[PDB]
Amino acid sequence: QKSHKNEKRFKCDQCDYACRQERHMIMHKRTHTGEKPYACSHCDKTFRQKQLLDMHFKRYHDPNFVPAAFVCSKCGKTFTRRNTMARHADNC
DNA sequence: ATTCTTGTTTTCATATCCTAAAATTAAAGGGAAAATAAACAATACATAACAAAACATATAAAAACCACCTCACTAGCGCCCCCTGCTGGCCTCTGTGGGCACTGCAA
Ligand SMILES: [Zn+2]
Ligand SMILES: [Zn+2]
Ligand SMILES: [Zn+2]
Repeated sequence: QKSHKNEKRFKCDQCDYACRQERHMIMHKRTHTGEKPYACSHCDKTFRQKQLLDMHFKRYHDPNFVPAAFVCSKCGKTFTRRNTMARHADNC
């Protein structure tokens, strides 16, 4: 098992992607064989993956969405994604 | 005158006594061979005395037998680690389970 320890332990039958964890195999499988049994309580949307889209539910319906400012350096403009702040800060 | 009894001496007679010669017979004397007895001497048997041998008692002299002591062996039970292996938690290092943020792709 030291061969399999901290490696791509679980192969996928349909495609050659591999993940270390089983949970990843169940989520990966649902994309190939569409089950999407997770459903926002306020809209029609049916989600494949777990509570990240339950976070969809939360935010799409909660007026307390509160987008984290995440202010940069001197210019100070706000962006919703970390990679954007790092790239624009490198030359700001 | 004649006849008849009775008493007393005489004398034969017949048994007895005495006497002496024979014969004889038993005593008695002597010669001699047995012969019992007796005096003395020798042998054998029995009794008594002396000396020695045999028997019985005491004593002690090795000596044998029995009982006690003692110096070991034989059992005995702890005693004390000691070593070795399993066992039952214990804990921490990998490793089993999972939530979730993150990204690359292609709309
Ligand atoms: Zn697959
Ligand atoms: Zn919703
Ligand atoms: Zn800036």
